[PDB]
Amino acid sequence: HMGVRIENNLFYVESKNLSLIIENRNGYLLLKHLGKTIKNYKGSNSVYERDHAFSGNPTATNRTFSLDTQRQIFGQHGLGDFRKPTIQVQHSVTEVTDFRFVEAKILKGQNGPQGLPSPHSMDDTETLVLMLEDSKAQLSLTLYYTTFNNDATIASYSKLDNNSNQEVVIHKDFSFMADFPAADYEIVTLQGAYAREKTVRRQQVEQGIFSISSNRGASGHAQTPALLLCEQGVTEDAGNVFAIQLMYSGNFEAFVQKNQLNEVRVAIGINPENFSWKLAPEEYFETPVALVTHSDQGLTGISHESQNFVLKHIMLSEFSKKERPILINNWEATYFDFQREKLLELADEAKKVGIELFVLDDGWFGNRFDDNRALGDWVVNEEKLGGSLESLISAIHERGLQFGLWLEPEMISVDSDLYRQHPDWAIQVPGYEHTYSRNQLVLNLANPQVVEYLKSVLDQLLFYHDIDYIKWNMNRNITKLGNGLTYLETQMQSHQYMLGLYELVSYLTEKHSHILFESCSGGGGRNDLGMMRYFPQVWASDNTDAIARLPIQYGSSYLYPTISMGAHVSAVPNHQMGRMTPLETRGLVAMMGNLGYELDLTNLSDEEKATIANQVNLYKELRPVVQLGQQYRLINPDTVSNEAAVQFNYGNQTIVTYVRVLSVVETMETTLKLKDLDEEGLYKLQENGEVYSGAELMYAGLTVILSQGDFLSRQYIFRKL
Amino acid sequence: HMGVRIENNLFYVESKNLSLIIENRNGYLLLKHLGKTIKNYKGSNSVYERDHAFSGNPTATNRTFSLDTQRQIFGQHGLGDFRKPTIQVQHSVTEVTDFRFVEAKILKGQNGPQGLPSPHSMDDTETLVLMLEDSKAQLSLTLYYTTFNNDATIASYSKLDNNSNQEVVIHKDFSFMADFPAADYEIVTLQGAYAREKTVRRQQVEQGIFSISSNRGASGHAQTPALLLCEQGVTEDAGNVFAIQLMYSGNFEAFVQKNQLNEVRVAIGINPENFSWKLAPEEYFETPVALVTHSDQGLTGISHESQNFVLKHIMLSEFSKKERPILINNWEATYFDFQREKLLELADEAKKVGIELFVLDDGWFGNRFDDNRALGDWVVNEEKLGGSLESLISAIHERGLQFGLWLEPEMISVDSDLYRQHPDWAIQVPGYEHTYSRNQLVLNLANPQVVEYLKSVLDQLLFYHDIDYIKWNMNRNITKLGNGLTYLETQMQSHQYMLGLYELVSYLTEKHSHILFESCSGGGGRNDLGMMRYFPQVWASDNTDAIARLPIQYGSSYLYPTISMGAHVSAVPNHQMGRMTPLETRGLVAMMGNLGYELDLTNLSDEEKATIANQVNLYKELRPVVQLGQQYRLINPDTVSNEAAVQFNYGNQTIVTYVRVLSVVETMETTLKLKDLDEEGLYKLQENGEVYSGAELMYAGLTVILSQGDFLSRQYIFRKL
Amino acid sequence: HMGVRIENNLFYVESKNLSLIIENRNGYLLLKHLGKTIKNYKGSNSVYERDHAFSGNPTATNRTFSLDTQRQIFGQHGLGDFRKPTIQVQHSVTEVTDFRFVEAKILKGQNGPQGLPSPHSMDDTETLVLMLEDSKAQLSLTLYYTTFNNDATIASYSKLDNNSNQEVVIHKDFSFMADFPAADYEIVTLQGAYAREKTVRRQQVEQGIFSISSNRGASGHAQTPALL
Amino acid sequence: RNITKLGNGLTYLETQMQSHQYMLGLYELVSYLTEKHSHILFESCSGGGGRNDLGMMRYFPQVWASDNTDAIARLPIQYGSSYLYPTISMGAHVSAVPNHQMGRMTPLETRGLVAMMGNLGYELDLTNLSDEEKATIANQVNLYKELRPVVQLGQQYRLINPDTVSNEAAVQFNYGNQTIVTYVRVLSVVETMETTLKLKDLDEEGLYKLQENGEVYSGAELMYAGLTVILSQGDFLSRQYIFRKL
Ligand SMILES: OC[C@H]1O[C@H](OC[C@H]2O[C@H](O[C@]3(CO)O[C@H](CO)[C@@H](O)[C@@H]3O)[C@H](O)[C@@H](O)[C@@H]2O)[C@H](O)[C@@H](O)[C@H]1O
Ligand SMILES: OC[C@H]1O[C@H](OC[C@H]2O[C@H](O[C@]3(CO)O[C@H](CO)[C@@H](O)[C@@H]3O)[C@H](O)[C@@H](O)[C@@H]2O)[C@H](O)[C@@H](O)[C@H]1O
Ligand SMILES: OC[C@H]1O[C@H](OC[C@H]2O[C@H](O[C@]3(CO)O[C@H](CO)[C@@H](O)[C@@H]3O)[C@H](O)[C@@H](O)[C@@H]2O)[C@H](O)[C@@H](O)[C@H]1O
Repeated sequence: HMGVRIENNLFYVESKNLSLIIENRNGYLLLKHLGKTIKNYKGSNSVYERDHAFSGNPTATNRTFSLDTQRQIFGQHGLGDFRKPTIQVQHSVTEVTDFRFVEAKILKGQNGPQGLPSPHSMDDTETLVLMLEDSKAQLSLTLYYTTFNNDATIASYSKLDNNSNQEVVIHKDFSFMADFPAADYEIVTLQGAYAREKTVRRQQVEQGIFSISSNRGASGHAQTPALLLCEQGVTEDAGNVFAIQLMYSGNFEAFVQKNQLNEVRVAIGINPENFSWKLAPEEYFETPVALVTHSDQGLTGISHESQNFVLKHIMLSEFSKKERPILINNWEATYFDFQREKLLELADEAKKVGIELFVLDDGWFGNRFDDNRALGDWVVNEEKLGGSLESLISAIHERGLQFGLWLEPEMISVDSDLYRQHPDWAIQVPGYEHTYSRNQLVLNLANPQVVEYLKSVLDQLLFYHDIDYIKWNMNRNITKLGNGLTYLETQMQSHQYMLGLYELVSYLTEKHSHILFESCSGGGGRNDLGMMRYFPQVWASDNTDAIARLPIQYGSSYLYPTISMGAHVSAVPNHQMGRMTPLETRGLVAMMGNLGYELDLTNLSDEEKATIANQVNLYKELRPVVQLGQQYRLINPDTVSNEAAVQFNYGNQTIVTYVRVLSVVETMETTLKLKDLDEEGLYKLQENGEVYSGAELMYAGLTVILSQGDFLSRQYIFRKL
Repeated sequence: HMGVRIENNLFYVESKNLSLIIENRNGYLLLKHLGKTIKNYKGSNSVYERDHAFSGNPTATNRTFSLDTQRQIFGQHGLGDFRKPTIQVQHSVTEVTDFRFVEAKILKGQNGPQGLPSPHSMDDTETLVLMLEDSKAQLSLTLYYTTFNNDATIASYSKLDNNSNQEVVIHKDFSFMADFPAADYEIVTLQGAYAREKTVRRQQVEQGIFSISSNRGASGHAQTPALLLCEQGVTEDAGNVFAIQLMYSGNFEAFVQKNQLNEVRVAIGINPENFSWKLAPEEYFETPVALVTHSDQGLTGISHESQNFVLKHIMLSEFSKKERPILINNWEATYFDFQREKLLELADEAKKVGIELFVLDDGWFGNRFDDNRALGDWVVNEEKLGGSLESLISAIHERGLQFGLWLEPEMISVDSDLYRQHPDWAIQVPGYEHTYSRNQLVLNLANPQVVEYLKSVLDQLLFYHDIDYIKWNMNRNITKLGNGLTYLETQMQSHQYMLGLYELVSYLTEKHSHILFESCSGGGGRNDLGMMRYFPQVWASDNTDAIARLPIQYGSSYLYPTISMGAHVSAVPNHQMGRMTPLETRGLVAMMGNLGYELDLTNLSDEEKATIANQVNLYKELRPVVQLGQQYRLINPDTVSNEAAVQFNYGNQTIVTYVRVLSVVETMETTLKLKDLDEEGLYKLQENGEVYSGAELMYAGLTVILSQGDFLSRQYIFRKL
Repeated sequence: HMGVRIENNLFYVESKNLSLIIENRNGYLLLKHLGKTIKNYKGSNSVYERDHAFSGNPTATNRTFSLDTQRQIFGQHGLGDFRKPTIQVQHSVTEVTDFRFVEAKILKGQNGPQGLPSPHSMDDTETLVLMLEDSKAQLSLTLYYTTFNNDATIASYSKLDNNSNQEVVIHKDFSFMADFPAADYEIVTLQGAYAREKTVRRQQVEQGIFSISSNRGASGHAQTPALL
Repeated sequence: RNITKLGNGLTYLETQMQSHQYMLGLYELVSYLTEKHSHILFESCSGGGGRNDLGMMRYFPQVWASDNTDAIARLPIQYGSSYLYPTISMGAHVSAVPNHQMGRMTPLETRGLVAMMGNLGYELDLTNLSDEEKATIANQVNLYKELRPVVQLGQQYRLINPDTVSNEAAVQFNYGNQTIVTYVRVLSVVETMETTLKLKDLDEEGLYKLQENGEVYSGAELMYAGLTVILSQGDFLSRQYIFRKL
């Protein structure tokens, strides 16, 4: 039985196979258990209350009760707990608060912070509402924990109300925190860099503080809003994992602190850096939604739990189970140098190879002949497109292709009519020169006039044109914060920017819900669950190299479903890596993602065209298995591995893709075992027609054979009889 | 379905959840699969046949078939395979053989090598019989693989027949071998030293050869006949483990070889060192029984599989499920300095504290007043015992105690009547001085007159005395091999010694099957599955320190059931470690084994006597849980751990023992989670009366509380309601 | 030879067997070398200036110069460097500063911050004085680096002057910072607890941020002000 | 204790300044008193080592390294406390048994040798000791009066580090013609070969006379062959080697 229960001084938040059990101890909230379901909890793992030196107390005479030593669900500074705090509010002459539990209620169904991306499909949910007050400061803090009946995830956020008659300032306000008992732990995060997105990192939890954070105003290429606290020795197949993640796309922090007693705190939320929030009397602030997800089935267990929750409760219902079109994108194909003739020729060739959607990338607007001007000027360049966009779209439609279009709405070039008309719309500091990045500036989406302008321009574009797909790029990070009328308003503008972005994209995606929107940020610069609430796919990386894509895809699909993960077959030598790879390998690697194409089809040989047509035919078959099926990592492409292998199961279909990076010699063949088959099931391998029992494939495995050479790949295709 | 199947050129050896599948390829036997059950095996994991440089071939024209690269079940040298061989026979001018498969048959039921310890309770077994011949050398080699219907174990041994009319000499003859596919592996072994027996060692498999071996003529304190080849990253709870073990108590070797292709060979058997075996025409040689055991449930999985197989098919049925008596042994209590008065006083005190069995240790025979004489002279010292042994036994019986007695039959002192009468009965080399060890010599049990003498003397002792228990010690290793009439006979004497030992102990244990025989060798110097066939318990270590016993018990029960594992509460400061430990801890540590007592009860305070009486009462309750229940390691006492914890489940009873070695300060309490309970089960903790669900105990766990101090312990006792 | 030297656009801070060599590049201060003595430094280990994606620039047309990628001796936020900053001052509506090197001087002998514990026996020392200004905010930041003739140690601190006619607020102001070239590193710290003081901890440097800190108003039992 | 409840400012900003201003106040106070009374030896303390840093060591030339006075628990504490700070700073006291923090019996000899790797004092009720324990202490004091310059003024060399896995600690001090080495074993071991302990930073050709046996060893022998370290059976045993360079 799942949902929320209040039983004496215990609160039980009960999702599928995951419980959070909280005790009200005289107004203090104690984390008793987070993990697998326990009913009738007695307290076997209660903290032993001891006099711990230099750990102080709320009363004079009791040295054994200390907030420095109790396991909690939110952290304050100044009351004796010296671990990193997750709520800190300035009021009058202090930033000490003492929030005490006052009242609990339970909600059913849809529930979340206003103006921030939050779970959908919430009919079968309950939400625990923990109302806390600081009587002296006349502030309220309300904690929300929501259950899910179909996933081992709990969602959380808080609301802070100013009930005083002075201005108060929020300095810290995270979305989730948990104190875990002293034990050995490891952590997994996804970091990396541009063209190396979502690099999977694993390390031992050590005394002190480890953190990942973005202060770039976007979540960023080099860190994802996720932190996995793992049982020592976790594998792909076994051990406990708790994943904490944030549905937010701006500045964030995730941290793990191991204190002086070996206790462990984890939290995620809005980054304290670049953040303060003024609340006038009666005003309130709600945090973005955090998620805590659990598996006892190792890292593959947590992947599945996280992917399922995303598919069911984050990604738009309209698209979460809808096969995505195989596209052609002209970007690497032509860059800025194109016109109508070239576009339709490319469309002609895309149609012949069975591609479904044609995306017109950067360069169609203003005087955008390079990347040094025109952002902000969303006016069709009818000269370059050889007539109206409407006439181009009709042409593409008449050739049997859906039509897609690139935008970068959050940006403005100095050399643009927009900047000439409104220079104050850029993020900037009075009396400081701009900082430039790809020779462009960022629009101040904390300015409601900016948001209004973009809603108008884009609504016009989408209503007057028959566009099937949008690619929403964002190609620099935020510098020179100084647009506020006060310092405090500047401190608010980075979060207000996000609120502005979310108002904009929720509006357009809702008002044009037939359109498939793909998010982008020089690839995976903002590939997080805030964006995935509105954009059901994402351009995973500007790196389109088949081999460099291996670790990128590993990380990009670690917590997010494969269906989200844009992957394109591109030209050789590869533009980022300067590398030759087989077209077969480029194909098989992209087919582990959401397949498209990004190269000049008009310049290929007859043979290369035929190969591509075969790849398209193959993927039309594999697409449901890849996009709708269950993913199993078999060999992980890490820093030392020479191999990658990923399996997908979907009903009677099982496929396995294998890639070897460097050629080897006098090295015995790898044995590759499949996972999650029926032992007694019979599996017919397409290439040789041989029928193998599931037990054979899982416990004996495939001897993997390759010729001599770098970057070779193969695929095994099975049908269960 | 289990047993043996022959299907075209495949042989299937099918135990419970474990299969060995062998292919006959033109007379060569190939290991196709060893692991979880596969029916209808097709060969997904077949070796890819390739020209591998410097890997030669049985025919000129086919460079892709090589015994250097095929996975096999026995290894020869000289035919192109350069991995370590497991059969090597000298005949005429060569030690090249080429055994080729000729015929297979299947046996049902009881089956094993003559004169060597082998599995019992074999009604539900089948044995694959693979008959091989070398036509040129006129030798036969027959391989036996036996299934078990109730355990994931396969047993193996071989028989080598000389069908030629010349003498041949066996140089190498192992009992089991398997070639495993290139992959990452770790190995676990039990090594250590005297007073540090069965130290659990784990390491990475590396290119080259790793081995453990004894050349001491006994398996030895410092290595056990076991090797566990483990999946990379195996835990207590998860991953594949293959344990290979040997039912032999003499010289052995276990090895893992990683060859030039990354392939892995493992084998166990009689050590080539100190071994050669002459076969005259018509003569044959059978190897000791090896076992291969499998679990996919980590190291606890393999512990359970190994323990269960030992309990059901090795340890004597008469004792395998029989609670063992709590004993007093006088050895540490008095050493050699005792007489009748002291013995009966000790018996009186043992009776008052509820002890069940009184063991008279070394010093009762010949003129054994120290350890410098009298071994070999098994004549009762009626002066020291204050009358006949019969009169002592009656006295002990009348006090309500069973009676036990120490022997060391395999040994002879220079200063003895035995040595004065038969100096040639000692193992020795003509013209070399003795090598001494504890100032004694080893009897040559390869001499049938020695075996006859010991059968006679011991049969007399056991038939004319009402003895309930025997402790069979053996206190040195074998030096100065030179008793043969030829070099070859000397090379045979170490194995013949074992054959002599096994003839002796199988005879006496069978003829006096009511007696509980406990094996001993300065503690755990010969604690192997050869001995455990006849001796259902073993003195695990001369080290009786509660704390030093932690790693010893960990290893001693790793593959062997707890019931086998002698453990005694002894005096402080401890005689081996020079350490004070709490009597409570000595008690709780010994109670994780087969409990007895070894200290001078007559010299204890009234309080210490009362404590012991309480310990005895407690263990009378715990005994079935400990001896008959299922063992779960919760915290392992290794080189870095500061803790040990072991759980036992038996029906409605669950107990957990926890020990902390060094006192800690400002360190959060350990959280100890129980295993293998019913989630919905209700578990009443004896000490506080609180009722916890199995889910709570398994997923939240116990906060473990201790006072300040070294070597503290506690026990949790649960009853399932 | 030890002490401080100014040579064209290089500053050399030279203690016994330890040098800090700083380059003034158009007002930006670059850490060229920290480690064993080098005279006549040419720049073998200079940063290669490359267009690094999402690493922005103080001018529109030069994408290869970025404070996100240059090795520095103090860190600001808002000018394109996104690494953790060590100076951050609120003034008017912003906490963006842009301190630019203006002038260097050299002191001899005793020198240190007023009211804070600082080295003694300083007769054989020299101190590099790097005067930085943010003309817009009308703030000065002055960096001090002091040599020792008998020890491989350099001492550092800074002075921040408000030359504006409004109140300003310092939010961050660390005492030393160094950017080290990509390589494998380990760190040693002294942590522990009450009754377990100064426990020696060693670990691998990993992507992300590791920190020890006290917010107890004393340095504390569980962390020492040291990082190796 | 540590600081809680910050709110003494007339404004929020002044509260935000009070923690640093507190330190400025502390330093004004201690610089004043230590300067005005510079003959006095001031030892800093904070429930032991709660504030053992180089700010304090500017004014307080020694520090109470830890409230933990257990000889064995002191091993990792001293390792860290002298890692970057000189031994002379590092207060260490021989205390009573069972130890008040650890609840542990340790030999008085070991308590002595461990404290003598620091700045030695005593912290137990001397009036309640046996005649024998008093005599031992008098011998320890006599010994340290000799060792004090070597320990406090000499060069420290860690030979075996007491970490989480080590069962041993060993620290050497060189001072002119004097070299001492202290060795401690935590848990008793059995059937384990003796440790070989090599000394550091000696003259290869120098001749080193070991006090306990009178044997003369070259520096090369002590550095490259090393001492076989012998102990009886038992926990928390220690010994000291004392050398004079001839
Ligand atoms: O402008 C369209 C483009 O926007 C995003 O990528 C921006 C990316 O462009 C630049 O690099 C090149 C072309 O000069 O583009 C590819 C990467 O796609 C590179 O191999 C090549 O250097 C800039 O140099 C980068 O700073 C910048 O990140 C979007 O992600 C692309 O898909 C495309 O739509
Ligand atoms: O002789 C009876 C004795 O035999 C086995 O142990 C032999 C063991 O005895 C010696 O050591 C002492 C007594 O001198 O006995 C204990 C160990 O039990 C030691 O603490 C003490 O040194 C020899 O020194 C050893 O070489 C020898 O191994 C048997 O295992 C004992 O249970 C006991 O029956
Ligand atoms: O008050 C004098 C004391 O101050 C510092 O230590 C304070 C220490 O005292 C308490 O603990 C006890 C006595 O009750 O003292 C020893 C430690 O010295 C402990 O074994 C025992 O529990 C408090 O319980 C602690 O919170 C507190 O830290 C100073 O460091 C001492 O040298 C001494 O001067």
